[PDB]
Amino acid sequence: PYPPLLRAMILAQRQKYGDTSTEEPMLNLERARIDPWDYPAKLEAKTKT
Amino acid sequence: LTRGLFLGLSRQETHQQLADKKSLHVVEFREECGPLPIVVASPQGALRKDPEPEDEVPDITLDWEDVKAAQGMKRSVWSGLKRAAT
Amino acid sequence: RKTRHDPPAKSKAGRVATPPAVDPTEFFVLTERYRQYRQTVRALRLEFMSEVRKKLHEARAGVQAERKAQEDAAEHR
Amino acid sequence: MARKKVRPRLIAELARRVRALREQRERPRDSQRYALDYETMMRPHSGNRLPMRAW
Amino acid sequence: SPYKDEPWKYLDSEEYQNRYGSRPVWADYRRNHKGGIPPQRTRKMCIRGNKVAGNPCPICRDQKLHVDFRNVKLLEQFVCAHTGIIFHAPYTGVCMKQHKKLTQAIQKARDHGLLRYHIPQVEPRDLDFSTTHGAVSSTPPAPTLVSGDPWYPWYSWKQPPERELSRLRRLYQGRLREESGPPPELMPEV
Amino acid sequence: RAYRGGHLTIRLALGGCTNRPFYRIVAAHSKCPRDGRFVEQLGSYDPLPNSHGEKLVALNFDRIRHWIGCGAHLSKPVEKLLGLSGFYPLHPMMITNAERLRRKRAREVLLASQKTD
Amino acid sequence: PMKGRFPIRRTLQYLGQGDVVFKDSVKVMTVNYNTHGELGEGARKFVFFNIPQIQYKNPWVQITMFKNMTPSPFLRFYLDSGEQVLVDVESKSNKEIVEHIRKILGKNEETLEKEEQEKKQLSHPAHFGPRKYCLRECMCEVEGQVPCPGLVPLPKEMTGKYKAALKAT
Amino acid sequence: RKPTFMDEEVQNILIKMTGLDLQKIFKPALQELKPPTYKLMTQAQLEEATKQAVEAAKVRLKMPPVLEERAPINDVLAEDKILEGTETAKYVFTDISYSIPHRERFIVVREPSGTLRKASWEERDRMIQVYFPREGRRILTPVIFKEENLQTMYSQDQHVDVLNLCVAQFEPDSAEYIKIHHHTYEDIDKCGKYDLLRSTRHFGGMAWYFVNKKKIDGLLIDQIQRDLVSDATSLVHLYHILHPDGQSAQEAKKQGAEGLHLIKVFAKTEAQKGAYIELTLQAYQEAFITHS
RNA sequence: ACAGGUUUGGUCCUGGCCUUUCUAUUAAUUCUUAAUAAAAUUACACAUGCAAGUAUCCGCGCCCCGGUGAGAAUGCCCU
RNA sequence: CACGGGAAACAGCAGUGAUAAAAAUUAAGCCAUGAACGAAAGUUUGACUAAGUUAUAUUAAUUAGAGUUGGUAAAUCUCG
Ligand SMILES: [Mg+2]
Ligand SMILES: [Mg+2]
Ligand SMILES: [Mg+2]
Ligand SMILES: [Mg+2]
Ligand SMILES: [Mg+2]
Ligand SMILES: [Mg+2]
Ligand SMILES: [Mg+2]
Ligand SMILES: [Mg+2]
Ligand SMILES: [Mg+2]
Ligand SMILES: [Mg+2]
Ligand SMILES: [Mg+2]
Ligand SMILES: [Mg+2]
Ligand SMILES: [Mg+2]
Ligand SMILES: [Mg+2]
Ligand SMILES: [Mg+2]
Ligand SMILES: [Mg+2]
Ligand SMILES: [Mg+2]
Ligand SMILES: [Zn+2]
Ligand SMILES: [Zn+2]
Repeated sequence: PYPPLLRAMILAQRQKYGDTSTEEPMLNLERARIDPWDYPAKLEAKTKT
Repeated sequence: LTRGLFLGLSRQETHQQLADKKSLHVVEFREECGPLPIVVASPQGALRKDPEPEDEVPDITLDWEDVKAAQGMKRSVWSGLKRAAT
Repeated sequence: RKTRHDPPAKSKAGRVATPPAVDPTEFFVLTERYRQYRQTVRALRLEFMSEVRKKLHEARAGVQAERKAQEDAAEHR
Repeated sequence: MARKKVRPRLIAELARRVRALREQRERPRDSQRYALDYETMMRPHSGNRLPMRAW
Repeated sequence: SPYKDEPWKYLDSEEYQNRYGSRPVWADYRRNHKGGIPPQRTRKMCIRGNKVAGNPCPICRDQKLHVDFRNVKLLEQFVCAHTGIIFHAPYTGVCMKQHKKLTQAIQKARDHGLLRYHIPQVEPRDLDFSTTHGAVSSTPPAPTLVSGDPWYPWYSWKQPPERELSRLRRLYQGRLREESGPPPELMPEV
Repeated sequence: RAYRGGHLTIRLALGGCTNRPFYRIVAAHSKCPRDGRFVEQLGSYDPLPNSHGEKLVALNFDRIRHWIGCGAHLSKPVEKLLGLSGFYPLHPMMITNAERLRRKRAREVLLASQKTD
Repeated sequence: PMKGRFPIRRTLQYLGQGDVVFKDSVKVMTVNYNTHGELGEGARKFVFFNIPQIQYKNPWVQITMFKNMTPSPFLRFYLDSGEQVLVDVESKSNKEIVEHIRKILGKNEETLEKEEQEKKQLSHPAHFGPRKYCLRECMCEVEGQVPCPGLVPLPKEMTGKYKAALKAT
Repeated sequence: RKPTFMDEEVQNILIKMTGLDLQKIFKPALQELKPPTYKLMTQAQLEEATKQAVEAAKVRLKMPPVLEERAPINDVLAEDKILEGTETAKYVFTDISYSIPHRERFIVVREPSGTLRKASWEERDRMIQVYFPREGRRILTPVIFKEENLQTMYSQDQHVDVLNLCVAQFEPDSAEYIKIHHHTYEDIDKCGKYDLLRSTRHFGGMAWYFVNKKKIDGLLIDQIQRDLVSDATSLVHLYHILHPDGQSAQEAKKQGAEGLHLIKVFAKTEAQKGAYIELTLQAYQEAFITHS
């Protein structure tokens, strides 16, 4: 779920533009993956791209 | 000072006098009354049908004191002072 | 505050920090709470970075930006 | 910034060079660096003490 | 003073009318001072305890004058007729104490509408009034709420696996504290 | 002024007068002084409950998420505020402190009925 | 201001009230006029009256005059693109020149109002701070809130002194 | 298609019944004065200036909207039982963004009970005032609108000023705005004081009120004794529009009533006082016909 | 500045000085209690104490905050 | 400027000598904000918070003393 107010803002925001769909707004955690602190960091200097 | 003053005040030109020499309506715009055109004086006799020449930029003698006042360049500590009633 | 070159106190010398008592239950519960919470907020944060991508691209190279450009060029000529 | 009379500080450069050099030349062998006194739990090199939880 | 509760009375009395005429109360009073230009704020207060100081104010020389929000006939004298602004203390010559008293009084008075002032015409606050938008209008309650569950799974306290608890116990050993159970559901008072 | 490092942050500036605190929610560089220079003002928070028993918080949501979207960092109390508002999930520490508070009330309840005996 | 021929044109007001605002394409405006001839008249009054107004509103645009080079009065506009606008002002009035220039490269009143609208959304009403930038300083001064103790001294309980002297005992 | 206050028909009828009195519209105001300005005009330029002034006075006359009352807001966005005893007060969160319309801002409230709800109406308006102050509004509701002070102000006949305070202070769809406008109208009706609102921008208000409450008596009588019958007939016309099916409006369709006769129709069928109406219509008709 | 005092036996003009206003430091004389704000001779020399740590070792922090106005016509605004 | 050289540094908080017409505590806390570090509970912080001192300024009342009285400029009598 989106957090309570943010969900409301999104709902109302799409009512305003004429989108009627009542499908619940969902927050996608696929890219929110983080390694536990135990995971060792690379000492190698970063190549800038 | 008092000679000068009386001379000055004596030489005032009334709104009726002005109305008559220009032959127009002299109309007074109050700020508190908005755009509403109060007609102060009307030219007894025959009014002109001729508008006044519109001078884009007027040539008038200006006093550097009044201009300095208008633009907020008068900073004297003596001017704002609160005084007793008239 | 002190400086890199300002020698530490004589009293603080033989002292190193003393860590708090750990309540295992509450502590575990808490660690989970933090992991979840941070996940959620990481998501949200990405959501907003995207919003900024959009708004920037749209007010730069978007429709009405181009409309303005063309119209102004044409008016000019 | 630029003011027409600005002085040419030379030693600013000299100290940079010399410091970088004395850094590379005196650069510590990690043998002595992480060396540890097991009684006091204290590094000789850095004068640092180790955290209670790691003892 | 006999008036008190009915201050306005003294303004319609014959001794007032006799004393002040139709001029304002302060019209005949003149402040004494060191040069051409008076000091920029008036004397602080002209009565300290029992001692009435020197040449007293318009307001404090006549004790039958009462400053309330109620007598408009008195307060009116301290406002400009045309400009509807309150005179500064030097203009009139009242002492700072009574000038502040007056200012507050004229305020209360205007606030009970007993005294006239300028109420501008203002537009409405809103351009277009529509109670349609989500902000003002009811939302379709989230599926979490309808059930009665915590908005997220982890707001609720969930008992940990025993292997994990023992694992912690190994990690922090000797630095340990008393394990705590479930939190009490509702919180009682004293 | 030019700094070595440090990040953009959303924190509370403390304005106020002795015993009457007030806060300006602010996006500032990290290394600059608390009450000092800032990048943009975001909101305000008044801790003292007013005539109606309300603490007033103001949040410019649009700009807040603009900056979060540039990777600004939040202070623990700003986190707590947003969470309270419902713009962020509750901060775990709010929940935990709530629980601790509950257990204190419990042990004082029991201690009360133990002393009454 | 007394000295001068038309003193009103040295006033801040007069300078303000001229309306021309170049587009941002305009860098240099060059006036070329004559000191004599009847035809040249308008151009001269332009240099005498409006050039001050113009310049004041376009402080970054180089304006440059040349006298008695060409037999005829004209303006030249140098743009950023390299483009060069040439405006023949001959028997044209002072006013006509200003209007025609405002038409070619001006800014529509729409444009100007949008710009000033973007500048007036810069100082937000709900902020707090120094009188210079904000409507209010403390929140001590909003009606329902708690007042600056420098005005209305606090109830002894809210004082930190009292709290401390309580926890001590 | 029930007629509304903004319908061009009703707008034109009310604009007309209002009337343009350029001396009352533009009246000396108590603000700080600056010295007057003088220009010399033809008869022509004077007529032009007067017409511009009139167009300005139209804008000064633009009617404050009338709305029915707004619905109470009750919405809970969330319940966190966990937060329950943690705070003694309520947090109130106001979105402040410069772009957003004030009817679309989010105003949220964390209670001590833990529930996160939308703010009530009054809270909402008070809040918007705090962060987006606009002159004429006090955050705390001013003393003047209590019944006592109001009565005092009616007795000094300030009714115009009351209405203006009210338009500044409250919101047109609010409970108080409506309460005070109706109580005021009620008082100008009890006292026959209608002319106080005549060239005011507030005239159509008591028009539309008196039409819908079905008291046209006082306003008809007044309008006729002022020797304005074009307005009295515009008024009964309006009454007919907003009550298409009713005995007066129907009988005016049957008898094919001309304006004066229209007022007679209404006098017969509906109006609560027909005696005063018929008598005043009598006096007006006869006296006017013999005088002119 | 709404101005005032003062040149001469006297009048006018010109022209300075001073008064009247407002703030801050210091001093003298007086001084009851609260609250709030502010705290300032010194880039002269400094006794003593404290002002930078955290952290399962690495690391990361350590004139950043805070101080001061010595120097420099420095510089403001803007690329 | 700081490789070097004089030489041994409070222009951090308090303090102190000298010097000047110029005079705040060798104080309590990290409870709030900020900062550092920590995955975290958290620890540290003379930043700061709450206090101490002072008629420097405002305000409130419990507090009466100072200056002046030829003119400018409010106000005087008798002695020496
Ligand atoms: Mg270390
Ligand atoms: Mg302070
Ligand atoms: Mg002489
Ligand atoms: Mg002499
Ligand atoms: Mg002189
Ligand atoms: Mg002293
Ligand atoms: Mg500094
Ligand atoms: Mg020099
Ligand atoms: Mg050096
Ligand atoms: Mg020191
Ligand atoms: Mg140091
Ligand atoms: Mg000393
Ligand atoms: Mg001092
Ligand atoms: Mg001493
Ligand atoms: Mg802290
Ligand atoms: Mg902490
Ligand atoms: Mg300490
Ligand atoms: Zn007095
Ligand atoms: Zn304050």
